[PDB]
Parts: sequence; C-alpha cells; structure tokens
Amino acid sequence: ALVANTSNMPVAAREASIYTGITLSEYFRDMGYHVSMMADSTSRWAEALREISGRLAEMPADSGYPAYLGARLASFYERAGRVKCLGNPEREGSVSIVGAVSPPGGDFSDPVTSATLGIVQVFWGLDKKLAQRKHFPSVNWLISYSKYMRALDEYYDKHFTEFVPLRTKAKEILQEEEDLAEIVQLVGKASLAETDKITLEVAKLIKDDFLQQNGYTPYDRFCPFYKTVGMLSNMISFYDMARRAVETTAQSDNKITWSIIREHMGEILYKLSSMKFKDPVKDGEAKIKADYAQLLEDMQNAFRSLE
Amino acid sequence: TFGYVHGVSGPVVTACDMAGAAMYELVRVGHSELVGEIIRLEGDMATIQVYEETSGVSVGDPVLRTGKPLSVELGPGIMGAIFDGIQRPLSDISSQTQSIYIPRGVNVSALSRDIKWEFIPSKNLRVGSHITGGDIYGIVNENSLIKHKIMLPPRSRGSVTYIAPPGNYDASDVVLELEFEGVKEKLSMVQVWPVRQVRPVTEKLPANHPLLTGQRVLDALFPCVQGGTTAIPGAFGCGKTVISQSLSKYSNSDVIIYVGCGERGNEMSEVLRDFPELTMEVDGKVESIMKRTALVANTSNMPVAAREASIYTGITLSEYFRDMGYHVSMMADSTSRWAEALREISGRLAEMPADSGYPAYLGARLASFYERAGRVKCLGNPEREGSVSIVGAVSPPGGDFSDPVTSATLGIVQVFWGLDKKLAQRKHFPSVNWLISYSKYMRALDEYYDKHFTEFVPLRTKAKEILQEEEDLAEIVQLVGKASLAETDKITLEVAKLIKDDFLQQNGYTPYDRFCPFYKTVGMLSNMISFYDMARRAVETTAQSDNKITWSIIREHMGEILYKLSSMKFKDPVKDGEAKIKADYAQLLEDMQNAFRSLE
Amino acid sequence: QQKKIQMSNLMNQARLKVLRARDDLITDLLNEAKQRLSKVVKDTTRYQVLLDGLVLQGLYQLLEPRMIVRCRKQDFPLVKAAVQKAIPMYKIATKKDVDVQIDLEAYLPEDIAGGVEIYNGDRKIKVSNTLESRLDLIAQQMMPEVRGALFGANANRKFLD
Amino acid sequence: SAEVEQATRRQVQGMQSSQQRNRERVLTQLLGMVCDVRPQVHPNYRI
Amino acid sequence: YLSQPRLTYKTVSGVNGPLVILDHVKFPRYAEIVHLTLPDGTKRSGQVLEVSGSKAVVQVFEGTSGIDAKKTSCEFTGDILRTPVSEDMLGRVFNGSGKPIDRGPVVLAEDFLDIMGQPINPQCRIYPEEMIQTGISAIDGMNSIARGQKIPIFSAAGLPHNEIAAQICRQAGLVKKENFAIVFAAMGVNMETARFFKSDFEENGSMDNVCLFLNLANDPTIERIITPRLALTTAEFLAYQCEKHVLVILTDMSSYAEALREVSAAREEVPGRRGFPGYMYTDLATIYERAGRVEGRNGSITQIPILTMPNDDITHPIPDLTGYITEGQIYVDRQLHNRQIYPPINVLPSLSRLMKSAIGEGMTRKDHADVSNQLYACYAIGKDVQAMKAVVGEEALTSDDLLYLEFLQKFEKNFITQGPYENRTVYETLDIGWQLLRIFPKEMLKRIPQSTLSEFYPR
Amino acid sequence: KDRIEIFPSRMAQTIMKARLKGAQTGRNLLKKKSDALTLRFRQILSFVTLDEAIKITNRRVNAIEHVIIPRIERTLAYIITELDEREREEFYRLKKIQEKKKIIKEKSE
Repeated sequence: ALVANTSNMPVAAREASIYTGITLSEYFRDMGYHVSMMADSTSRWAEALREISGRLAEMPADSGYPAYLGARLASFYERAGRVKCLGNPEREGSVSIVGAVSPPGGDFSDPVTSATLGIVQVFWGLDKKLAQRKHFPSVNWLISYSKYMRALDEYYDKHFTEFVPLRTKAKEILQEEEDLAEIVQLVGKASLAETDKITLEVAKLIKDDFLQQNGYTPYDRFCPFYKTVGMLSNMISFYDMARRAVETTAQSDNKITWSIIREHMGEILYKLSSMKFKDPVKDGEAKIKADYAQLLEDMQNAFRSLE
Repeated sequence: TFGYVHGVSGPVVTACDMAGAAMYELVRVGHSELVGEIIRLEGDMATIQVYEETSGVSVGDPVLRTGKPLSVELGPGIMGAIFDGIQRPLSDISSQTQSIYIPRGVNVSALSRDIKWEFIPSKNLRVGSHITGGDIYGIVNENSLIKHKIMLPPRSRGSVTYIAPPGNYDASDVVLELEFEGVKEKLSMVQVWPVRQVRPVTEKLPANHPLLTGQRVLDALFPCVQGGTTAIPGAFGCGKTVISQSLSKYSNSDVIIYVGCGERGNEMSEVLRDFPELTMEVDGKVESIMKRTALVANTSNMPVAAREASIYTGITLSEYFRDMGYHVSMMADSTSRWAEALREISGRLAEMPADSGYPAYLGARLASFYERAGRVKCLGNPEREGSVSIVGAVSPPGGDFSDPVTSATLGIVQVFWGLDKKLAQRKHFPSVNWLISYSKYMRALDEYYDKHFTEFVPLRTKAKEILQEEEDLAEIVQLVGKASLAETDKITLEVAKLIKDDFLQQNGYTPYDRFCPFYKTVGMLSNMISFYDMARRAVETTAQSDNKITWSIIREHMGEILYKLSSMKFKDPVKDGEAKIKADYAQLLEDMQNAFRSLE
Repeated sequence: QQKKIQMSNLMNQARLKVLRARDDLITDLLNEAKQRLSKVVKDTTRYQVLLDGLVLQGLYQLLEPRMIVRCRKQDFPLVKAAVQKAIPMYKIATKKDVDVQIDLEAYLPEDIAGGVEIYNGDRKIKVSNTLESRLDLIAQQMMPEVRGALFGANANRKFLD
Repeated sequence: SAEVEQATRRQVQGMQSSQQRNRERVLTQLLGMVCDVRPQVHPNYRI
Repeated sequence: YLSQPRLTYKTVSGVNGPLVILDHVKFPRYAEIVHLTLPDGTKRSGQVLEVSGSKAVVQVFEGTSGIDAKKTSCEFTGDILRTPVSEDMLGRVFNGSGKPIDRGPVVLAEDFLDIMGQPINPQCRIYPEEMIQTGISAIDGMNSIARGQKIPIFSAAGLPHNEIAAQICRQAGLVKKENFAIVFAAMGVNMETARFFKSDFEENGSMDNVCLFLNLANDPTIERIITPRLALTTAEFLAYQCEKHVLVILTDMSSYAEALREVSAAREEVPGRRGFPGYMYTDLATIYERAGRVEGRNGSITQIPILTMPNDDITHPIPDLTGYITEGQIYVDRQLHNRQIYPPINVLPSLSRLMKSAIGEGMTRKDHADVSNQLYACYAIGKDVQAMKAVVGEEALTSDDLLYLEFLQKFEKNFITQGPYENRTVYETLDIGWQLLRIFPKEMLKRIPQSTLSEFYPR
Repeated sequence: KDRIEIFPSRMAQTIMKARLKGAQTGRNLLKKKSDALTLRFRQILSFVTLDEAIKITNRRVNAIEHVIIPRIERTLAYIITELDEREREEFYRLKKIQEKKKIIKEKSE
C-alpha cells in the first residue's frame, strides 16, 4: 500500500506524508505482521520543514533548517522495532524503516545527513566514484556501518556458524586493498609481498565478482543468503590457501607465487568469477550448494598438487 | 537606592523604576544579590547583564544600585590573596563558609575589615598642609618584603584636616581627612578605582632597565626591559613553567601578579598549589613568594564577565603598586582564553562578529591593554618612579599564528619568547625556538649595556650570527656529511653546538644553576666567542699552504680548553663570589690565547 | 558463565524488591496521616482555627480585587466566620480593598478531608488550598527528614554542605 | 537463589522494625507542621 | 520548605511552537517548574524561560499539541528544578527527567540540589593524583586516566563508541595496589542502544555501582539538557558528600549540543558560529568543570565525555570547543575498526596530560612511565617502517627494521586488541607491554633507563 | 594558478582537506623512496640510472612542497574565509528580522 505525494503538492501535505506512512505502518505492526517501510527521501521532508519554518518566521538554525529538525527525525525514526503488541493474543510484529537522504554532496555536515547518522543504526552510503564507474550496487564499503552485528551474531552462529568469521575476513581484505591501492598508485607494484599481491587480486575478485551484480538479470535479481555466504566462503577459502602456499614455501627453493598459482590453477579463478551465474530458482538450492562444494574441492586439490 | 526587577529573559534581567543609573554601573539583582551590570537603558527601565545564574529571580525582586562601575578595591591585605576575576577573595570564601563551592550571590569584601594593620604616618604632613593626588601620607607594615604605601586616591586634593596618629587601624576606619572648597572627604586605607580606567601618571618614560630574569637564554639573546611587553606561547609541551617560576622567583622586580583568565580547573589547581610552595632568598632569609605576590584565579567555568574582566582586574592591581614606586611584573596565563571570553560576551550581546568570529574591537582592546604597561613617573610629590611589565601568554586553538588574537598580540608586543615542543622532546630546556624568537628592545638597552658591561653587545651580535649560520649550513651538512666542508664551517657548527649545550641550555633543578647572574652570563658567552674568533684566526691565517691548522687538530691540541669552556656553567654563584668567578674566567682567557699561540 | 548472569538478575531484582517495600512503608504512613487529618476535621473548634488560617493564606497569595471561596457545603458556617475575620485582617496587611465572596452554589467534593479553594473573579486563577493538597506539599518537602527519622541516617554521609 | 530471597525478607523486616520505633513521632511532626498555617504575603508585594 | 499553596492558572495568552505564553501570573520566577493539565486529563511538564511582567512564557517539556487557550490549566510549584538525591539511587536507572524507568520506586531523597549547582572554588581544588584503571590496555598502559582529570573520547559516527563506554562501565575500578561508583548518562540515545546499556549493565553484575540515566532520541529535547546536569548533580552528592570516587561518563555530547541549539532557537537567539549558540563555550565548561578533587575530602569526580565528530572533522566546534577545555584526548579511529581491531583506539594522536601524575611508584608500578614511553616510540617507528616496506619491499629491510615490523604486528594483535569481556588490570597490561618490548635487545630500548631494564627486562 | 578554483563550500573543505592529506602522504612516501635511492647511490659511489631516478623523484617531491601543497593550502584558506563571510551576511539578516519582529510587537501595544 503506497502513499503518493509529488514535489508540486502543498508543503503541508509534503510534511504530513511521512506521518501518514508511519501511521499505516504501525497499524499493521499491531497485527503481528512484519512491516517494511521505504521512504523516498527525508531531505524532501526536511525541505518542507525549512519552507514552513521560514513561513512561520521562527528562528532557523544551520543552513536555514529549523533547530528542531533532529527532533522530528528522531520522532519518525524511533517509531520502529520488534515489539510485543497490545492485545490478548500476545502477538509480536515489527516495523523496519529504510530512510533516504538525498546527498547535496559527500560532506556529511549536511544537517539532514548528520542528524540521520546520529539516529539510524545502519547506514548504506553510496559512493560517487563507484557510480561514475558504473559499479552497481554502488556502496563505499569503508564509510558505511551496521550496528546490529552483535544482535545478529546469535542468529548467524545458530544457523550457519561460518558467516561471522567469513564476514570478519572479508572486511579485512577490503580494507587492506584500499591501503595497498594507495601505495600501488604511487610505486607501480615495484615491491609487493606475495601475500600483498594475493590480497589485491582476491579483493578485485571480490569487488568484481561478489560485490558487483546486475539486478535486472534473472541470476542477480535477488541472491538468497545461502548463496551469498556460499560465494564468499569459496573466495576466502581460496585466499587462505593461496596465502598459505606462498608463505609456506617462502625462503626456500620451490617458492610459490601468485603468478605460479594463476598459471597452475587458472581455471579455478574462472570458476570463482562465474559463481554469480548459478541462477537460483531456475536451478536448485541443493545443486548450487553441491556445485560450490565442488569448487572448494577442486581448489583444495589444486594447491595440493601445486605444493 | 533600590529598584525592582521587571523581567528575566535568561541571563539578562530587565529592571524598572531604575531611572538613576549610569551605563556600566553595578547592580545586585534579587534577594541573593546577583552581580551584574547595566548595559542598555531606556526611560526608567534598564537592561541588566547578570554574571551568575538567574534561576529563581522573580518579577518584583529588589535590585540594589551601586554607584561605582566595575572597580577594584585597593588597600592593605591585597598581597597574598587569591581573587576571582571580579575581585572576590577565594581564600576567604572557602574559609568563611567551610564550603567547597563559591556561593551564588556571594558577597565577601575584597579586603577583610577585621585586620588591625600597623600604620605609620609619613611624619612630614601636618593639619593645614597641602596634599594632592598620588601623595603618600603613611605606610602600612604588611610583611618583611613589601611596604604598602597609602596614596591619596587620584582625582582628589585639598588641605589636610585630620591625620591619624601612629597605631593599629583596620580598613574601615578613617585615617586622613582633607577639605577642598569646604567639602571634607573622609578616607580610609582602601581606595576604589574603576577597573576599565587607566590610573594617571605624571609622565610615561622610556624603558631602559633590563628585566634580569634568571635564564641565560631569554636574556642574552632576547632581552626584556622593565616596563616592556612580551608574548609567550602556551602549549602543553612548551615548558612554560620555567619562565613562570624563574620570573616570579629571581626577577629584579618587586611585586609579582599572576593572572588567570579562564584555564582548566586542574591547571588552575597546579598554579594555586605550586606558587605557595615557591621561596627565594632575600636578605639571607628564605621567604615565601606569596609575601610579595598577588594572584587572580579564573577557571573556564567561572562567569564569563569575570573571565573577561580578569585581565583588567590584574593590570589594575599592577598599576596600583606601580604608583607606589615598585617594579611590577604581571603574567597573563592565557590571553587567548580571555579573547574567548570576550567573544562569548559579544555573542551573548548579539553584536556583529568580525574576523574569525571575534568582535570588531578585539584589536582595540588588546592594544589598550598593553599600552597600560611601561615605566612611568608616578603622581604625588614623592617624585618616585616605577614600572609594569607584561609577559602574557598566547594559546590559540590548533597552535596556529593565523588566529586574530595571536596575530594582533604579536603586532603589539615588542618581545616574543617563542617556545617550541620539539626542544622539549629532545630534553633541551628552556625550550626556546631561537629562529622565531626576537626582541625589539636591543637598541633601547644599548645605553645600559655600554655603561655597565661594554662587551655584551658585540657578543650577542656574534652569538646570533653563529647560531644562524649553523642553521644555514644545515643543507650543506645533510648533502655532504662534513666531508667537503670548510674547516671554518666546522668551527661554526661545533662551536654553535657548544653554545646550545653549555650556554643557552640551563638546568634549573641543579642548585648551582638556579640563577645565572648577568655578569656570569656575559662571562660564559665572552669566552665562547673569544674562542670562536681565535679558532677562526688559527685556521684562516694558516690555510694558505704547506702547514695548515684544522678543527680536528684544534680539538686534539687543546682538548683541555674545550673541557674548561663546558665546565664554566658549574661556577655556583652561592659559593664562588663575583671576584672568584671572573678570576677563573680570566684564567680560561689566558689558557686559550696561549693554546692557540703554540700553533703559530 | 550463565550462573553469574542469573545471580546478577537475582541480586538486582532483590534490591528493587526491598526498595519497593520501603516505598510502601512511606505510602502507608502518608495514608495514615490522611486518616489522622480526617480525625482532625471531625473536630469543630480546632478545624475552625485551620480554616481561619487557610483562608487568610489563600487571600494573601492571590491578591486580586475580587475573590470567591469554595468549600464543602457542611463547612459553610465555619468558613463564613473565617472570611468575615480574614477580610479586615487582609485589608490592614495589604491596604487593598478586596471583595471576598463565598460560593454558595458550587461546593468541593464531599470526599475531601477539608480545606478551601480560592478563585479570582473570572474563575481563571485558583489557589490549591485544600487540606489534602497542603499535606502532600509539606510531606514531600520535608521528606528527607522523614527518611532519616524512620530508617536512620546515612552512615556514609560525612558532610551535609 | 534462596539466600538472596532470605536476605531480602530480613532487610524488609529490619525496615519495618526501625520505622515502627518512632512511627507516631514522625507522623506527629508532619501533622503539626501541616496544621500550622503561618499565612504570609509574598515578599515582593509593595503597596 | 515553603508551605505555600500553589496557584493554578487558566489564563493563556497564546501558544507558539514549544512555548506557551501565560498571562496574569503572580510574581513568576525564571526557570520555575510548572505542570499543565490538558482538557483530556493529560498532564505535562514545563519550565519558565522568560518572565516579562505578568507575561510568563513556559516551554513545555513534551509536545504542545492539544493545548488550547481556554481550558488548559497551569500549576506553578513556586520553586525551580531540584533533583532528589541519595546514595540509594546508585544501582537505579532513570530517564532524563529523573524519573525511575526500572520498575522501582521513586527516589526517597536525602536532599534536594539545584541541578545547575555552583562552581567549585578553585582555592580548594586539589591537583589530580592516583589512577583509575579502566581495564582496557590501550588506555591504561598508554594514556591512563588520572584520578581527577577530564579526558574525552572523540569518535566518528558508526564506530563502536557505545560498546567501549559500556566496557568501561563493566571493567573500570580502582588500582587495588567499596568506594567507587560510576554515573553514566546517555543523551539522545536510540531505543536499540538504550537496551544495550541497560541489559549489558544488569546482566554482568556491574549495576550495583552504576547510576544510569537514559535520554532517548525521541524524548523531549529539553530533558536532554538537564540529563547531564542530573548526572553531575548526583556525582557531586556521591563524590563530595559521601566520600567516594565517582567516574562520570557523558555519552554523545554532540547530541546534547544539538539539543542546546534547539533551546537557543526557542529563545529566538541569533545563532553563532556554525549555527551554535555564542555561549556554547561556557555551557560546556559549566558541565565539564564540575569535577576533580577538593581539599579536605577523600572523594573525587572524573569525566570521560564521548563526542561524535560531525563529518569526522576534529575542527568542528563540538570537539574543538570540548578539547580546548579538556586535558588530552583518547581519539577512536576508523582504520583500526575496518581492520576489525577492538578496541579501535589509535595511540599515536591520543594524549593524557595528567598521566605523569597518574602513574609511578606508590600508584601503579615503578616501570609504568618507562614502558609507556618506549612502546609509543616503538609503535610510531613500526608504522614508519611499515610505510617504508610498502616502498622498498621486505628484502630491502635490515634486522632492526624487521624487529619494528614484528613489534607493530604483535603490538596491535596482543596489546591493543583485547575483546569486550577481557578485563586487563594495569599490572597485566604492563607485563604484556614487556612481552612486546623483550622483542628488542636492550640496546634498542633507548627510552628506558638501565636500572629499569635490569629489574624488569629479563624473564 | 593561485587556487584550484573550487567554489567555496563545505563540500570543498572536505575535498581540499582530503586532497591535502593525500599530497602530504605522497610527499613523505616519495621522500622515503629518495632516501633509499640515495643510500644505495652513495654505497655504489647500473649507476647512471640511479642518478636519473633520484633527480626525477626529488623533482617530484620538490614540486609537491613548492607548487602543489602551497596551492592547496591557499585554496583551503580561501574557502574558509569565504564561508565565514557568508555566515556573517546570514547573521545580519537574521538579526534585523528579530529586530523587525520586536518593532512590530511594540506597534501592536
């Protein structure tokens, strides 16, 4: 059930639209349903507040916004969460809120961005440079955060047990790549450790064949979680095995390097880069998991024969 | 003398039935007698800026009008006390209440009225004699160090009608009565002077007498003069304690005033705790520094009016003793925190901001602050003289020099004792930057130096040239390693090091180096420069061909001389007298001249 | 591990349990006080003295050109006397002629122990001068002394400033 | 858990015993203070 | 006591946003607390912000919706906001207004204090001495907190500044070479984090020594302003009247500053620098400086204000005005967080100016100062060598450089990385330090005197 | 020329500050490259190729220090000044608005 309000509608309705939406959201929340509320823009709401604040001739704060902008945003954003509902049936529902801060720029001094960041638990910032490079979805991966890690750790450890440690390593690799990228742009890879070369190449594998997807294709319209973790599990498993091989044979005769690994088991990287295409629903869950198991078995044997 | 509160809009209180009030007059608002000032006036209504919290003030509360504007109470008992920025004794408030808090609306007289002071008249005045402003009619014996001279308040004169006989009087009694045109004025030992008004002097004189601080650096290279104004950077790692202690302990000034403007509580505690524990030898006895010191304490959470007024309260106390014929040295712990308080008030008053948010008049306030310092000829028939020096510190946010407060300060002060933190990390103290620091009194003191010491001036000129060359050679050394380098440059580099090590560096925690008398400072530099010239000549006169002198040869040849030069700082003035120290330094001069002679 | 967490919850809830019990003791004392004030208003001469005082304090706090006193119907004879006396005393103290009427059409709920309410002429300003309201006001403002009297002083409190 | 509930009951019993010792005296002071009206005109009244 | 019957007014001149303008009010006070009763029986609180003659202007704590100018009544208390304080409130959880939200009773007061309080007379302020160990090595062996200083934690949005603050509450205490309490106030906290603090404190048994104030993001913004005043009001009672040491943690002062700006707008004041009030400086000092030691008493108050840096710019007035009047900084970074290091505290930009007094013989251990100085130099050098490695490679490094690289890797993994549930006392932190220092031969430990090395270095 | 010529904004402040940090980091990393080349160069004294690498690296480092950073710092200082100027004119207008409101209120009495 949508609520439609365009930019050419009266400012008072532009302000009230958010309140109407959340009112409907809470109504269904009290039915025991899980409600997901999407906002188009909270900057347009803040804009309505700035326009009315001016018309009312009340004293403004930063950039013309009312000083109470933060109070209005907190009122909206705090009307959400998993609850125990009123009523005899003891039912429990939830409202999720996905806000939307239209960026006048990447400077989070923006009164709306700043007030939102102090309230919301999860912030999915969209990088301008990735958008310019047509890397989609465009997510910075360095300035974003989610404060629900510890809350979900029970879930992840209960059902999967593998996700939490894969998640940790994935974050380490992406951050390591950014720091290595800063120097490589300067020194041209003149001097890199074998592990550092692996991080750069696996991190590209991740950025291109895991964190990038075409959401208009049957294969990536929606990637089910078991598949998301499957893809990450194999790519990190490769990382650890490639890192062990070059560090284990380091300072010896038969030194293994990434160039040697790519030549020895190049078809492994081809398979890893192809994992996004297994196409769930058209193909079965049991087979996709079995196919990913096969990639892991092939990689493990590939390093055994290399070493 | 009462009006009524009409309304409160926050820290601003509107009064009614207050027609008889002057701008920047004082009021005590409400039943707690809150301290504030009148700024805007209209009809019989007045707008009062209250320094303290206004919570609880009601419409209809009384307001007591005080005729005097913000003023400092000046009289016996001022010495040894710690005051708030608006002249409130903190050592009495904490001791008369048994509290740890400064009471809201606290009303403690600046100078206690329960002390029976020993007062001796001048013994020259008689009933019927003529007295004018600034004249001294008696002295109060406070302590062994500072005699508290009782002056006729400025802007007062007439014929003396009563003189109190010698005896013990408190600050509430009448000591002298004088009549002008039939009007009799009864004067006690305490006078009141508006803090924003400059106390008049007969004439403002040039500053010619050096400020004899105990440090070799910040004296030999960067002189300060009594009555002069300097600035000192205030950073955590700069080692500002050395100047504060050295200035208050061993200075040739008579009275020390330490002014806080609005520092961190723990920093004010360090100053309040350290100062009472400092002592100095005077007449052979060890006396507490607090017997010739006064201190104004303001922390960052004090009323903004007090933090802004503190700087003027301090200098008013300074001038008070200036008019006695004393040499007064005032240190403002942080004039940047004062400027912060000043900007806050401008904001509170919704004034149009200027450069970096500071008031348009920032420069005018700083300029008129420092202009009040200087050597003066005092008022009154005693024809006495005195001076006020200012050694105020600056601590701009970020440590930058672009802040209008530091930029304006540097354009006003004539000496800058630029300190550094890098030197502190290298354990080199005092932490003086040398290349940034400067003194503009070098010419003003040329007459003194010529009259009493003669060789000091060419020595300090050569000393700065040697140190600057060491910096200029830095690029050559880095690119060479002292290989393709002139032997004359090696002399400059190694001698400049000697200067930095055994002259400009001073260790104040050693009993022999606590204070370096000037004659010792010039002795140490004279021998180092004399060596420099001899070493330059030894190389230059032999550098043609066949048989030349090099720095390595000099070091090997007269290594005992280089040791003796380094040892000179250990001549303890407490045990080795002026004649003995000069005698030993003369021997080094002979040892050196003969050592070089053996090379030709 | 879980045993330690369980003990934390038990000790924290036990602390609240005893604190709640102590708060009931205070509440029960206040309820007993109300019953004792009910016993007082059952008197005649002692209650009339309370009314004389209560009416005066109300009038002095409101300071309006016209005032209306509202009371319980059964207390009207006593309030009537209280106002007749309060008026000449008010005029002397304040030097202002105030027309003080008693409301004979509206009365306070009969369940109130006693006391009066004072309204200005337009019934827009009222003084909460009932007996029950005054008791709550005093009991709360004096409560720190009630705590000590009943349960003892704080042994760890060394400075009262 | 029994030791915690046992201590709680003992603490409540102690509070009950303590408040009883002067229960009537504390109530007496409160009743006396409320009964004494002490009327007063606001301190800022000026006529 | 006052013993004066309260006046209730139905005279309202108008209502304008958060303000209600009353009329015909008798001798109103500034900052007086009043209570509103709306036609629906709803009760609301407010405080008088301006009194211009008989026209008192009250700010309503809750929203002003539903308030009319004909039936709504306003009861005046005749007094200002004074908080009931006691020792018993330690172990309780309160909201911003001072009301219990832990299902316990209302506080049975030992006294009532004006929450604005009074400045501490500098003449009786005692310079900070002993240390209060936090249990977190990154801030015990590197930048310890003296028993009386005020050292802020600057964090960017999204970093685990609340998890560290919670860890400090669970682990902090005295060195122990019964008189220690923590007062923790969260301003503008969202519902999920408010649960985090409340549940984490209760479950781990720490609550007995914690007084917790939670002001939620959707709570009245004026209540957010008194919240830190109530926290310090309690701290002053507990510390100075009950002879004990109180650690006060003020979380999200940036949210306080935002609420303060809103109050300024309510007064129709012209905004100052970057939109903030011109008096933000003294307002922060008013809160911050109500701490430290006092002569003649054995209690103390310390503070660890925690501040989110808008746009991660330390220049912003909030961290700038705070740091300008505090003694050093802890400084939480982002790179350490993205590298999955907890705690993510960067020791190179941090500073505790009072550490010199906090540590040393008779307070912690003889070698404390020496271990800190050597570790700092070794970490700074290791970072410098790591930067070199990225340019010249591993084979271009010498043995000393490799030792600094090994130190860097093991320093962060063993010394800085801790976990939220491992409590490292000051003596174990120093011993861990030595484990890192014994990587180097004695001759490379230039900042540790030989006497210290001979006693502690071996074994 | 004298500035990068980015219109004054808070966005410009963030970009310039990040750009300055990048330039300073590059200066230090290239300085370390130069120092490593200089040590090897002096130890040898495939020789002339080191002399060219040192001159090219030092020239780039010198440009960062004498051309690029001074220019970034001038741009940043320009941005900060202009932004404070915009704050002032907003202050002026808001102050007059508050005074006009008070004037209107007086007229109504």
